[PDB]
Amino acid sequence: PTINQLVRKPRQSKIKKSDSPALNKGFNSKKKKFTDLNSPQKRGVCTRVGTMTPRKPNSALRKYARVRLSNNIEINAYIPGIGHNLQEHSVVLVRGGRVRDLPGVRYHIVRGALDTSGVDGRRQGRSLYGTKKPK
Amino acid sequence: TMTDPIADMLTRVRNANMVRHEKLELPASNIKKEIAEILKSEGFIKNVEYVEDDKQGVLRLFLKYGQNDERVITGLKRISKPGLRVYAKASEMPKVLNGLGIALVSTSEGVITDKEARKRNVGGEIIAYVW
RNA sequence: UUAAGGAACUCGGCAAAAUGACCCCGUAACUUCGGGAGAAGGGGUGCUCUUUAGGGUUAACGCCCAGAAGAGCCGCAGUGAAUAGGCCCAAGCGACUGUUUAUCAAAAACACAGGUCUCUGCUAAACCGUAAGGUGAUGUAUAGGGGCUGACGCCUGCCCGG
RNA sequence: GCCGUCGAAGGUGGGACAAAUGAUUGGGGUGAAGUCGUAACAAGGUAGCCGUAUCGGAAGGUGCGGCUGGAUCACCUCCUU
RNA sequence: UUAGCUAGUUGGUAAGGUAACGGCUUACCAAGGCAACGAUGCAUAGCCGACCUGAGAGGGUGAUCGGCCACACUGGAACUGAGACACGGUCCAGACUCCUACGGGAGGCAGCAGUAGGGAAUCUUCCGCAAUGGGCGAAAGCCUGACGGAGCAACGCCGCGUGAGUGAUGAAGGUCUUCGGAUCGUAAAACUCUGUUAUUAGGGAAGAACAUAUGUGUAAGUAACUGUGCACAUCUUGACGGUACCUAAUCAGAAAGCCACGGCUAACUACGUGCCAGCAGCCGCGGUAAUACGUAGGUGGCAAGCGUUAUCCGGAAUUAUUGGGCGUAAAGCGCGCGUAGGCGGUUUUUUAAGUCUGAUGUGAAAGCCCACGGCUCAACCGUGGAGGGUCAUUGGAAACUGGAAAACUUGAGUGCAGAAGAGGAAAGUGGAAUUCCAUGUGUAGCGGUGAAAUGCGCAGAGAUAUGGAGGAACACCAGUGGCGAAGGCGACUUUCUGGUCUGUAACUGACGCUGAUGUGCGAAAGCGUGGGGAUCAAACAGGAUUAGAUACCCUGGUAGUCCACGCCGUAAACGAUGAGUGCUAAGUGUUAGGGGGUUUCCCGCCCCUUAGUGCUGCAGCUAACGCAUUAAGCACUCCGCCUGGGGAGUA
Ligand SMILES: [Mg+2]
Ligand SMILES: [Mg+2]
Ligand SMILES: [Mg+2]
Ligand SMILES: [Mg+2]
Repeated sequence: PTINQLVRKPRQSKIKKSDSPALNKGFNSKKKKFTDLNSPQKRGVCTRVGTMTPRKPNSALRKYARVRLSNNIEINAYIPGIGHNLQEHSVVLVRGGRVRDLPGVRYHIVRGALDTSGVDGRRQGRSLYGTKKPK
Repeated sequence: TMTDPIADMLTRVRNANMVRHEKLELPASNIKKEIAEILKSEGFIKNVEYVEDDKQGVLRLFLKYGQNDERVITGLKRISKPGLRVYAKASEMPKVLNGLGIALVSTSEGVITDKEARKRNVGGEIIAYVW
C-alpha cells in the first residue's frame, strides 16, 4: 500500500510448508535437535502389511503397510504393483508420493532396492517395480 | 489543503480532454508556466495566455485537437511524487514510448525535456511523463 | 550424656532433642492485592592495635552515643554460659480474632458482621407481674421484637394436594 | 618450604524455560445406506439474520433492540415522455 | 503469544595493570545509562567474494577454489618465545581407553590413508620429492601424506562412435486386415569402401628441465679478484612413464538402452481384464468391445544415458517498490480528542545536506559477461577488456526536496450582523389512555380462537357513570424534514450550554491534513448497590393443536423494562462504501439563507448564488448489478485492513 506503511513493516510473504513431512531427519540419536536432513528416501521397519479401501467414488482394495523408520516415527505407505514380497517385521525402503485413495497415507515404498523384491511380471516399465531386463 | 499541484494541473487537463472543451483555468506558479511552454513546444498545446490578479493565476490554456477530433495524447502521469521522490542520472534516464512522447525533468539549469538532458549529460529530478 | 544407624518403635514422631538473638543477601505458588513472609534457604558476630566517618551536649575542655576500613592474636568452639521461632507440600471442616461443658471433652459446637422472611402506626408489638407499674424507650417503621442461615463472590430448581 | 588474594571442576538449594509422559476427560475432523427429528433454501409452510439473555436430547425456541441481504400487498412523496 | 533491562552497570577521582587506550581491575564520590528508530530475553546460524534461478528488480544457498574468524577430547592456567596463552608442547581437574610387580604410569587423526558407527549416500592403509613453495645451512644436501601425480565412483560437463555408399522384393518373418492388402521396409540379405575406436608390433620415450654446486672471463672494494661480493659459457637433473602422441598391419567382426502414447503433451491399434488386479502430477479411468489398467506390435522423445523421489527459483501480477485490492467476491476498526511520526499553499533572497556532474583513491585474485590466443575443436587454461559500492576524499551547477531569513492571501482560524434547529444535562407542568380500588346503575355471561378449552363471574362480573391513587409513554403535528461526529434525539416551559450555515471582510498571515501507542463517548440485553412497580413480557404453570410439541395459538405470569451512582464495552453499530483537498454533462424536486428585475408594496412570479438533502440520467468506471458533483469517475497525501475454505474467532 502506501510507502511508509511498507517501510515500518517488512512486507511479509506467504511461506510454504513441507509436502513430505518426515521430520528431516530427525536426530533419533544422539544430541537431539532434530533438523535438518532433507533426505530423498529413508529405510524403515514395517511391522504390519494390510489393505483398505478408498472413499467414494473409487473402489479397490489398496494394499498398504505401517512402518517405523530410522528416525523412530510412525507413518503409512501403499505398496505398488502386483504381488507384495513382504510381511510383518520386514525392513523396507521408502520414498514419498501422495495418493488420493484416502489420507492416512502420503508415501509409498520403492520396489527393488531392498527386501521388497522386484516383480518380474512386467516388461514395459521395467525400470520401476524392481524389474531387471529379460531375454 | 493541496498536498500536490501536479495533481491539480494534470487532472484538470485529463478531465478537460475527456470532455473536449478548449479552454481551462488554474492558479499559476513558476514551474507550471515553464513546462506549459514545453508542451506548447511539443505540439500537444495550441497556445497559452497568462493573466494576473490577486495574487496567483490564472494560467489560462487553450487546448488543441485534430480536424477529426482525436485527442492528441493518449495518456499522462507524473512520476516524482511526494513521499517517494525520485531522481535519475543523465545516462540513466528513460526514453519514453520508444521515442514519441517525452519525460519532463528539472535540472540544475532549468526545467526541460528529457532529450536536452541526455545530450547535455546533465540529469536531474524527473517530473512527469506525457505521451 | 551415649559412638554405628536414624521413627524401624508406634494407635499416632506423645515426649525428648534440633531451630531460636542482631545485621546482611534473598524470598515461590496463590491472592479478596492488604498478604502469604521471620517464607524458604545462606552468611557474619570474639579481644588488641591503627586510621577514619561521624551525631547530641558545651565558651571550649571532655561527657555521652554506635558505625566503617585495615592489620594482627588466640582457641576445636567468638549472640562461646543463661532467656528467645522448627520447617515445606497437599486435602476436608470452619471464614476470622473470640466463648463454652468451674473438677475427665475447648472443638468441625455457640456467637459473630452480612442475608432473608414475618410482626409492629406508638403508653406500638413482644414482655415480668394479679394490678398499679416498668422494660422496650431520652426510642417512633433507614426504628424495635421473633424465627432460619452464617464473611466472600457463582448460585438459590419443580410441587400449594396435605 | 609456608601463608594470603584470584581461581575451573564438584557439592547444597530454591526457582524460570522447554520437550516427552500419565489414569481418566472435553472439543473437533472423518467413515457403513446407522437411530431421532426436519431448523434453513420460495412467504420453507411461525421470514430470516446480527448482538445479548435464558431454556432445552438437539437442531433450535422464546424474549429486547437493530438491518433488509424481504415477500403476497402496498413507499409519505419524488423521479420518469 | 519477548517490553522493561542493567549496579561494575553508567560517569567522575586516584592507583595499578597491560605493547597501548579503556571499569581492563581495585578503593572513594555520584545515579546515571540503554529502548518502539524495537533495549532485553528467546530459538536458528560461521561470514564474504561467489553459486543456482530469474529478462529485471528480486528469491534461495554459503559444496569445491580463495580472504577473515573460532576450535583442537571437555574445561582452566601459565612458562619458552618476536609472535602462542601453543593442532601433533607442558601443568592441573574431569570423562574415556590402556600397561602395572598395584607403589604407580601412558595417550588424544575435526593431518594423509584406513577401520568400525550412524546414515538413503560419499574412495587407495599408492609412487615420488623431477617441478613450485616451505624450514635449516656456506653450499651440496636433507625433511616435506603441502604439493606434482597414478588408482576407485556414469557424480557431473564436454567430445567420438557402436560403421558409411549401392542395394525392393516391397523377400522371409511378426502384427493387423473391411482378408484385396497394409506395416516393420533400403530396414534386412547381398555388393562396394573405411577401421575414428579397438587387436598386434615398432618408434616416442615429446614437452613439463629452469636449475643451484662444478670451469672461463667481467665490474664494486681491498696495498693485493691472493681470496672475496657479479653476467656469459659448457657439464650434469623426469615419480609420472617406457606415458601421451606417432607410424604400419588385422576384422563390421567386440560396442545400446530408458520412458511415454486420453488431454494438459510430440507420439495408436489388437489381446487379456471386467468397480477385480491395477494407474494417478491434475481432471479422473475401470461393473464383459478400456486408445488412461496388465501384454504385444508400432510410433514419438531422449540419448551412454534415462525415469522417480527430496530440495530451490521460475510460471506466481499467488506480498503486487517496477507490479494488486477493500459497495456486494476474504478485506474500511462503531465513532471521536490528540501525541510521536509521515506529507505539506505562494513569491523573493540565501545555504548546499539531499540531488546532478567531473576528478583522485579504493572496491584483492580467481569467477560472471565481451575480444583474443593456445590444448586437433569443445570443455578447459591464460591474456586483456569492460563491469560492479547505500564507498571515502575533493572542485563545480541551483530548477526541486531540505535548512535560515524576508514578504503575500486564496487554505485554516478570530471577527461583525444574522437564520434555523427533536443537539445535550437538571428541574417544573398537563390531557387522553391502560390498570387497581371505592361507590351508584343493573343481570348471566365475559374474554378468547381457525374450532375450542384454561381463567373471571351470583361474594353480582363485564358493560355504564362519578370521582381517587399510581407508574410509564407522549394522538394529530411528521414530511426522502431537521439536528448531531457516531450510538441517537420527537408533549410543553424555564435555567445552563455545545457546534453548524450564510453574508461580511476590515482583522492575524500557513497557524494545515492524516494519525500509530494513549485517552473518552458508545443501541439493546447484562451486572452490582439503593428506590419504583401501570402496562408489555424471557423463565415457569395450565389449556389447545399435534404421532409427539418442553414451539407457533390462548389464559395468567416473576426477573426485567423505569429512575439515580457505578461497571461491561459489543451489533446487519449498514450506505456492509475511512478522513481531507481539488477537477469533470445536465434535468428535477426539497430544507435554512443571500443578491437582483418585474410588483403600488414580491408576501406574492422569475433569474442567479452558497450549504446539506433525495430521484432520473451522460462522459467514464465496473466482471455484472449498479455509481454518476452526496462518485464505486479523474488524481495526491495519511491511516487501517486481505492474501484459498473448514479447522476457528477455537486453543
Ligand atoms: Mg541423617
Ligand atoms: Mg522419614
Ligand atoms: Mg443477624
Ligand atoms: Mg448544491
